[PDB]
This record gives sequence, C-alpha cells and structure tokens, in this order.
Amino acid sequence: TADAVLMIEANLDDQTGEGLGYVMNQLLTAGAYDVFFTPIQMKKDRPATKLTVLGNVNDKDLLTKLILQETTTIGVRYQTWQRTIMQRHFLTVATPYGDVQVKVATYQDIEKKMPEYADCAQLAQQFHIPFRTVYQAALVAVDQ
Amino acid sequence: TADAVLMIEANLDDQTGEGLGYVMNQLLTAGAYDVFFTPIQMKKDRPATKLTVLGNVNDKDLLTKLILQETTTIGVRYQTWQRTIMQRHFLTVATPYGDVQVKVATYQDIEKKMPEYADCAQLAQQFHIPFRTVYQAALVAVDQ
Amino acid sequence: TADAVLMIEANLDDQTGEGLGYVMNQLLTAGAYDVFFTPIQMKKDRPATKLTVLGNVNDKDLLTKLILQETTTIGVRYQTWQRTIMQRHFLTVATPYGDVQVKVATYQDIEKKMPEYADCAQLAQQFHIPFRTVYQAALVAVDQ
Amino acid sequence: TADAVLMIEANLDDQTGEGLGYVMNQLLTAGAYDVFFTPIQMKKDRPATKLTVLGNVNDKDLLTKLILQETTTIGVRYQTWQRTIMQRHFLTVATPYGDVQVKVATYQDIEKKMPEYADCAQLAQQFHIPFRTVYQAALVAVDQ
Amino acid sequence: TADAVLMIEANLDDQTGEGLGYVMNQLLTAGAYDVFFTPIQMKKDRPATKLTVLGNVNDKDLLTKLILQETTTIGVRYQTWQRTIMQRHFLTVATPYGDVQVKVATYQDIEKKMPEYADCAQLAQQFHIPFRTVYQAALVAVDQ
Amino acid sequence: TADAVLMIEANLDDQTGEGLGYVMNQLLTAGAYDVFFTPIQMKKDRPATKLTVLGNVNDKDLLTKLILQETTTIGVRYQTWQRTIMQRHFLTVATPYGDVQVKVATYQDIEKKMPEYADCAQLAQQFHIPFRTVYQAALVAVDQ
Ligand code: NI
Ligand code: NI
Ligand code: NI
Ligand code: NI
Ligand code: NI
Ligand code: NI
Ligand code: NI
Ligand code: NI
Ligand code: NI
Ligand code: NI
Ligand code: NI
Ligand code: NI
Repeated sequence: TADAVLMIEANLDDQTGEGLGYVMNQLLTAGAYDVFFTPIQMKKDRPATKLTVLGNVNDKDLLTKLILQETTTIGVRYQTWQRTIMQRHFLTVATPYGDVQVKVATYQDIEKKMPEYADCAQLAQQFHIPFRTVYQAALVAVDQ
Repeated sequence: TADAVLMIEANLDDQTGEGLGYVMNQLLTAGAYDVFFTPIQMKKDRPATKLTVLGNVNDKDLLTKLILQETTTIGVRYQTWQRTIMQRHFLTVATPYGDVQVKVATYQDIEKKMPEYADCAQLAQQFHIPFRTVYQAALVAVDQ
Repeated sequence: TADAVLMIEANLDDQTGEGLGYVMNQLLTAGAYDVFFTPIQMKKDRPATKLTVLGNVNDKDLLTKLILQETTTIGVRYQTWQRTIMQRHFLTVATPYGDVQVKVATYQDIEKKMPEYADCAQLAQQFHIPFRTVYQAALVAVDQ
Repeated sequence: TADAVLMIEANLDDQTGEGLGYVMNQLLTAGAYDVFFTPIQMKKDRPATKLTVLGNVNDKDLLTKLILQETTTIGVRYQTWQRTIMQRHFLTVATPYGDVQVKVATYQDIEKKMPEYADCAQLAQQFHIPFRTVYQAALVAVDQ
Repeated sequence: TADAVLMIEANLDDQTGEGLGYVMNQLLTAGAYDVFFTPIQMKKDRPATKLTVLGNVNDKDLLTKLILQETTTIGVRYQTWQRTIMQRHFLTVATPYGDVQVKVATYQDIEKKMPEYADCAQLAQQFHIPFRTVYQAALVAVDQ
Repeated sequence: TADAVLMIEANLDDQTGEGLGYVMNQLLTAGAYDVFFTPIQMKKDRPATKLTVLGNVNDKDLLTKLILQETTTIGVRYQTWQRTIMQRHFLTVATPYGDVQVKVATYQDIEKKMPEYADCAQLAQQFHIPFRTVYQAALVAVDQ
C-alpha cells in the first residue's frame, strides 16, 4: 500500500535516439520499475531528451553506474518519492477469442479491471482482428 | 510568502486523451492548485502522458483516490516541494473597452502587473476585436 | 501578398542535440526562411527529432545538400506550400530607454503592432531592466 | 467517402498560451474541422507552438484572416490534403444511467464502435460515477 | 536518386498509448517506410497523438485500411511528397568484437559513414560492453 | 563525487517563447547549472512551457527573484536533489584538422571520452566540413 521509489534523472543533449532506445532496454533489464523519455529544450538551440528512471531506492548504485556507463552524461540527479499503490491480483476471463488475464486493482472501496495488454495483443494477431476489439471484448466479458 | 505544495505524478500509457481531458476537469474541481500533462515516451513504443497534480499537502488522500478511481494507473508517486509566492492584490483599470481587473504581484522590490485573462477575453468577444488587442490596451492603461 | 514556400523535412533518430543546434545555425545562415525542431517518437523506443526547414523554392538544392551533409539522414522529403502574407510597415517609437522599432502588420481590416524583439532585448540588457519593461514602454509609446 | 481538406499552419514564437487557447476556441466556433497545437523548438532558444487548422477548402479566407487577426504571425502557409473517410451510423443504447449514442464506423470489411464521449461524460457527472464506468456499460449494451 | 512518398496522418485523441504501440508495429510489418508519433494538443483539454505514416504511393489503400481498422479515427488525410535520396553502399569492417557493417552515404560532394545500429547493439550485448564502445571501434576500423 | 542541487520549476502559460528564450539566457548568466524547457498542457486549452532551473542550493534567492522579475509567474516551486558526478579532466588530442579538447569523465572503473563541442564546431566551420565529421575524427584520435 505505502511505498517509496527512487527517481533518477539526466538531461542528455549529446546522445542519439538510437542510443537512448538502447539504454532504455538496458535499464528495464536491470530491473527499473519504469523508464521514460521527456523531450526538453536546452541551451544553444539543442533539442534534448530527459531520461527518468524509477526504481527501488536500494538500486541507486546499480542504475546510476548503468547510466554513467551507457550514456554521455557527466552526472545524475536523484531523489526519493513516496508511493501509494493499489492491491493487485489477476483473473482469467473467457472472451469470444480465448482466455484473457485481467488485472483487478483495488484500493479501499475502489475497484477497477484492466485486461492485460499481452494477452489481448497475442489474440488480436492470431485471429487478425483489431487490438481494441479484443480489449473491448475482454472488458465486456469481465462484467461477470 | 513561504509555502509548501504536494506534487502527485502518474505515468499513463493506457488512457485516452479524451479520458485525460475528463480527469483534468475533475482534478481542478477537487481543488488542485494546478494540473498539467507532459508528453512522455514509455517502453514498447508507447506515446504516453504524464499527469502532474499540484495541491495542498493535506489533499494527498483526496487527489490520490481521485486519480486511482478515474484513471487506469495502479499507483501514484508524490513528494513535497517548497514554494515562494508573490503577494497578490487586484486593481480595476479603465481601458478603451471597459474596466479590466489587473493582478499586481509584489515580492520585496519586485512589482509587475498582469491583466486578468477572463476580463480581456470577455471584452474581446463582445466587441469582436483580438484578445491581444484588449490585453495590450489594459497594459497601456495600467501605466497610471 | 502571395507566395509559395518550400518545406523540407527529415526524421532524425541518429542525431545528437548538439549536432542539431549546429545544423539549425548552418541552415539559417544559408538563408532558410525558418528552421524548427519537433519532438517525435520513432521505432525501437527512439526519442527522435523531426527537422523542418522552410525556404525559397529556388534554394531547394542548397538546403537539401546542407541537410544531407550535416545530418545523418539518407533522404529528405519536400513539398511546396502556398502562403498568405500580411503587409508590413515599421514605426520607430521613442521610449525612456531609446528608440524601438514597432512592426505594424495589416491585412484587410486587420491592424496589429508588435515591438521588435531585438530592440527590446538590447535595451533591456543595456539599461539593466526586465524585457517586459521595455516591451510595455514601446506599447505605451505607440499609443501616439 | 472521399474529400479534400485544407491545412493551414503557422509557427508562433511570440504568442502566450492564454492567447493560443483563445484562438483555438475562436477557430472551432468559426467551423474549422479541427485545430491542434504542436510543441516545436525555434531559433534563439524559443519554445514555440505550431498551430495547425484543418478545414473546408472554401473557408480558406475565413480561417486565414482569423489566424492573422488573433495571432502574432505575419503569414500562414496552406496546402490541400486528400481524405479517406469511414461511413458512419449511430446506435443509441440503453445503459443503467441513460441512453448513450454509439458511433459505428465501417470501411470495407472494417466495423468498429465508439461510445460518444459527450454522452459518457455527461452521465458520469450526472450520476456521480467514473467516466470509465459509463463507457464500459455502453460497450456491454452494444453487445446486443 | 529521386522518388515520391505518400504521407498519411491522423489525429488521435481517443487512443491509448498501448494501442498506438500496437498499430506502429502493425504498420511497419506491413511495409510502411516509417511510422512516427507526434505529441499534439487537441480540443477539450486532450493530450493527443498525431500518427504519421510514410510509405509507397501504391500502398495507400493498405496503410489507410490498417489505420482505420486499428485506430479510432473516422478518417485519414494523405498527400504525396517528393524525395531526394543519397546513394548507399556498405562497408563491413573488422572490430575487436566482430564484423560491423558501415553505411557509406554519398551525395554529390558528400560522403558520410554510419555504423549500423543492429551490428553495434548486437555485439555490445553479446560481448557485454557499452554500445558506444562497439560504435567507436567501427569508426576506428573505418579509418582504413 | 557526491553533491546536491536545487531544482526550481515554474509553469508559464502567459509567457511568449521569445520572452522565454530571453529568460533562459538570463538564468545561465546568473550561474544556473542548467536550464531547460518542457512543453506541457495546462487547463483551458493552453499549450504552456515548464521552466526548470538547476543550481547551487545557495542560489535559491538569486534564481527565484530572477524568475519572479523576468517572467509572468506568481510563484516558484523548488526542492533539493542529490547528485552523483563523474570526475572530469581534459585532454588535448591531435586530429586531422587541429587539436580538439576531449573531456575524460571517470567514476570508479568507468571511463569515457567526449570531444568538446566548441572545438569541433569551430573546426567544422573553418574548414567547411560537417560537425559530425570533426567530432568523429576526434573520437578516432582519442583511441591513443
Ligand atoms: Ni481457460
Ligand atoms: Ni468601473
Ligand atoms: Ni539509423
Ligand atoms: Ni536564397
Ligand atoms: Ni550594463
Ligand atoms: Ni517574433
Ligand atoms: Ni464552412
Ligand atoms: Ni450531481
Ligand atoms: Ni473522439
Ligand atoms: Ni509495398
Ligand atoms: Ni552474454
Ligand atoms: Ni597543440
């Protein structure tokens, strides 16, 4: 329910998008909770990318050294955030195209249901039907 | 003058812009100081949107549960920032097209004046003249 | 008046921000009407930049060769747009800090006035006052 | 069906966000098919906005004059695009919270169904439930 | 060489990021030359995404139907651009970690050399060294 | 090695890009470690810009008053981050076009080398060769 997460940030104005795509794959393999890019504008007319890494506070040394080894940045900044997390468990639901795992997130009186992307995309590809069609079929099917 | 604000963030890769526009209206109604979207790029080629909520630190539970109920996110992250705020009071100034309320923000020796958008937009619409024309008329008129 | 303008675009996922600042400076010196960057998202999790150059139709070969020379792109795409341009004339107005050229743009029933950035920024730095202060003083002086 | 659409663009580095919200509201009221903002980066370290307006070819003069009147741009560029449009029909479906219009779009072998945002947002506010709850109920009701 | 390229665009304010990653993967598999996302801002406070697809002029119907099938858009807009393409040839160079193909692009007086990302990323992972290390080694080896 | 940095942020929806470019130049002159813009979307259909300032924690008063004097914002938010910084020293390396200073950043076992943009851009301009060509020549030359 209650948690803390480390946020690590770096401003990269001398890194290519190809190399940035490479480092995001490296950071997820290293176990980061999340990684995202933000387009930013830096001095001297430089379109840059901000790299943000979320992870366990005890992975600070791991994720820092990864960033310092694989990107061009001279330094990183990091800070601890708090987190409020819903409770998760999974349901298998039968849809017109097969079973789809549905994520049931709960927090006190709040309950919502999210079909898992992976199941829906695999069924959309196999039966040559749209992703949104399989996803919406799972939503209807989770009504009971 | 001195203050603190809570920042709540969430990365939404499975939420539509229509639904995001809906939640920003909900968050302002709930009394958030500010809400803004940042376009971000997440794993698996997902163009995502970061939702940032600013508000009173005592509204953490209110704004969290709102986000957890109305968006698709499983968790939120939050942290406390400090704030330095200028002093505000309002002046009514007479322009060629009517009275326009002007915000006078002061901080120590710093003084600046901002015509209120709402008055300027209403007068621009009624008299079928550009917004920037009414706004600039208010700026000239605040010189005395 | 009426015109036609060439638009050249390239999607750059293998370019650093440092190099992009260089090519924009190169292209404006060579006479592009305008150059701008658009953050885009490309394949393989790449935060990329779209380079757009606007310029004279007869300068197509110059600006193309410049992009192919200075960026990593293998190709450029281009198309001609039509343009509608306002008529310009300039007012020099006397302020507390010096003369400021004011651009007066007209189109049919449209008349608008923009103090020139170069004048305002130079006098703000030279007289050690905010930019907004010189900008607003020119507006006041264009009242007559 | 087949169509042609006018695209008008302008790069605005001398416009506030407040004024841009005003002109988008002005242009949609005047009958633009659509208006959107794109964040771009311009010369002299300027975070700018590209304004794009889509509209009827015969409305070119109206939308141009509107942009030249309400923004700071000296010119606009425009070009005509071709369009491929799906065929529309609407289903009104009965939900636990009222009727919801469902847009059924078809193209060759394509059939897709989108609950109308206006219906879902209005019933969610009126019945004090999440938007997603009304949206999903319409999906369930379109199962028949 | 000279070419012409089809550009197809759609403004998506009712699409999730998960679904957008799916359609970009679908469109590249179907033979689009390129697909990219642009963050845009639409009406009713909607953070949206513009989908742009570049492709062969004769593939217009395939890519259109794909977009109409997999996204929520009711229509697409398209136009043909001209293209200027550099001439390509490839150098395979021997590095400390294996062979790396180097793309040598030429145009009039222009000669530039780009190590192939696929080669560099594969050898960096296989030999457990940074990407930059394999990239720079190919540059060194292309010195002869 | 270990450090702390102050982050100051402000959301500007009533500031022009020209004025924002002006303030970024002012903030770097005042000694900020870094300044960047992030495009954001705020309420009432406003494309806005987030201004982020990084600097020494003891420059809080300096950088705040600068922002409050030169922009339109009523308040700033700020927080302290931690930093991990690599060790820096400079090498002059001989390339085919002159000496180029190369930044050698080290952190424990990590060593990487970055040619300084300023030297590479000056040599590219003087000899009328691409930036990337001089930068890559410096990379090859730093191999010994
Ligand atoms: Ni089963
Ligand atoms: Ni009065
Ligand atoms: Ni590439
Ligand atoms: Ni020329
Ligand atoms: Ni001086
Ligand atoms: Ni300007
Ligand atoms: Ni009309
Ligand atoms: Ni009620
Ligand atoms: Ni819609
Ligand atoms: Ni084909
Ligand atoms: Ni291995
Ligand atoms: Ni020397």
